[PDB]
Amino acid sequence: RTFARRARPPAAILFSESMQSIPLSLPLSRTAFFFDFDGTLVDLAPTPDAIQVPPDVPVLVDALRQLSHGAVAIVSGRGIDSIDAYLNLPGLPVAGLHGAERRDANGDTQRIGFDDPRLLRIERELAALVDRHPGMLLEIKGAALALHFRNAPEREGVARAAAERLVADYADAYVLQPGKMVFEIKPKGVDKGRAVAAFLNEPPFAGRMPVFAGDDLTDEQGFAVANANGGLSIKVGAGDTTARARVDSVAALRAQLARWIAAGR
Ligand SMILES: [Cl-]
Ligand SMILES: [Mg+2]
Repeated sequence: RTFARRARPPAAILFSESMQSIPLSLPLSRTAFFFDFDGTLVDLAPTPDAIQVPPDVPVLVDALRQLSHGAVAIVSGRGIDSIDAYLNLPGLPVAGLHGAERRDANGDTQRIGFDDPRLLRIERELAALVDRHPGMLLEIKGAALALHFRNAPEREGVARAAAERLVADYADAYVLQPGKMVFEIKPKGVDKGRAVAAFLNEPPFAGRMPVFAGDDLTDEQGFAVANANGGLSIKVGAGDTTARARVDSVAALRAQLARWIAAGR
């Protein structure tokens, strides 16, 4: 009785399942761009509060957003408010906290897990943990927590055991997200891949070829969704990855975006 007629997909480029060379140019108005922030567009710093955002970063993101007609999103482990504090690009789509909060292109923000009483109990146990271990840093991120040990590398084992134990106590609601010198505890059932897939179901992203660039383990789920949709996944820096392309550094990734912009306008 009812049918499912599609319009020819606006994507004009498809990447196969193989390693790929980063293209010289992309049809910016038929491409969707998803970027991690720390370690991807900006260098990783000794602590989250110590990152340095060069002026090139907001200029390049905003030019890509103009030339692509809005199909640019940040998909970060930071909160949306933090991303806003560093880029100050009004109305930029942002998935923050690994997908635990998301602002769409209309400017509507959805959050899960904020004010959850279990997170406050987890936070209290981690606060006692970092009290006993100088050099560890507990970062409280709204609905998520980050247990840092970059300045206490000898405490990676105790950080892992504590975070794994607390997550297991609430395994129905929370999940562990390891990263570079950090263990993050975040609501279950949201991730960077799901956030990308949600963007790709909405204008202006829907139907476009997706690009996802990232540097850490959380970003592998973004690479997975970009690859499943025939797009271009870019790992920044060293490490095993499912990304189809790789660049050496934040500066080298920045240089790729700059070339795509120049080739566009
Ligand atoms: Cl993720
Ligand atoms: Mg990162």
